[PDB]
Amino acid sequence: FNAHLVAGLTPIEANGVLDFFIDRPLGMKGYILNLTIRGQGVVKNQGREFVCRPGDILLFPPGEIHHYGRHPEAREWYHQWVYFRPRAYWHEWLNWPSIFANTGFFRPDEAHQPHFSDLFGQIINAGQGEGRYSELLAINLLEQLLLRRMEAIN
Amino acid sequence: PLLPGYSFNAHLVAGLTPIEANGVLDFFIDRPLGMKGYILNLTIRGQGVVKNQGREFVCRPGDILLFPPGEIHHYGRHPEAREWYHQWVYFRPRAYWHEWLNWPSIFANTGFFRPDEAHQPHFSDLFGQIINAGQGEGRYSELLAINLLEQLLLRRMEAINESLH
Repeated sequence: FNAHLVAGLTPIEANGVLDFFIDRPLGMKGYILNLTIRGQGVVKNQGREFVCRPGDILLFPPGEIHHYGRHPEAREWYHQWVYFRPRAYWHEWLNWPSIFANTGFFRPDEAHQPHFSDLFGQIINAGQGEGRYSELLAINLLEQLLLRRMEAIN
Repeated sequence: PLLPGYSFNAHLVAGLTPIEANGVLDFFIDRPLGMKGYILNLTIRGQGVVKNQGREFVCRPGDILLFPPGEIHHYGRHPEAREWYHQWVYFRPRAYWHEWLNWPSIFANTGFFRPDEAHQPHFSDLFGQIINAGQGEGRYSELLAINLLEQLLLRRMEAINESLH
């Protein structure tokens, strides 16, 4: 199984078996990009909270605190994630402005939201494909997403 | 630095050559010692003739050719053709691309890839994006072009990987 990029969808339903905030103080070894597709969510970090709506991409550097879950007034919090080990030269494009601590955040303007959510959607599919070149495609597409953000931020 | 006088890009440059019969561009290009970087060439309209030591080959719309460093370049509009519009991209590959740059040759070490009738639009379309980004003035256009080129090469590996024969 993959040793570079993994992805998937976590559909949180109210009172479902997955309806609960996840918490890992020691973060993780790899990075994580989070995109909220259905409903709302909320991240936490030492008392501080942030609500993520549809079309929001959150970045979680290695070791960063992971504490988020569905928003109590949201019927659900569906989000797509991508766990990865970036390429050496990718770091410059991973310096996102953090809502707090070192948790990057990016909210595409109303006009770019469609493209980004879609590219991200392709990354998820590539990441879950069985094809021998599936992972390399997801990696490539992830890189495109990053690169697109850099130019999108002008 | 990749191509002095055309662009400032040091890694990837690209352009379009709309050769029309009897026009300013209606002439053959001859490079007996090739070029330092790689070249990918896509015919989008008309026909061309690729020559290499007494041998010829007729490239058609959708045909992508690969000319590696030092390989000989000798091509131009096919005489029986009204024109020959082709898009090209000159570049220095990233180190890990080489496994995906060893294409089947039509002769010598001149690569060749004619996509499936069903994949033609996707490759030709992706090839254009690379062109547009490779010529972009944006701070990250060259980088995006390199990314798109990497995509194209991967799509080809993936495509060959499951086609038949």
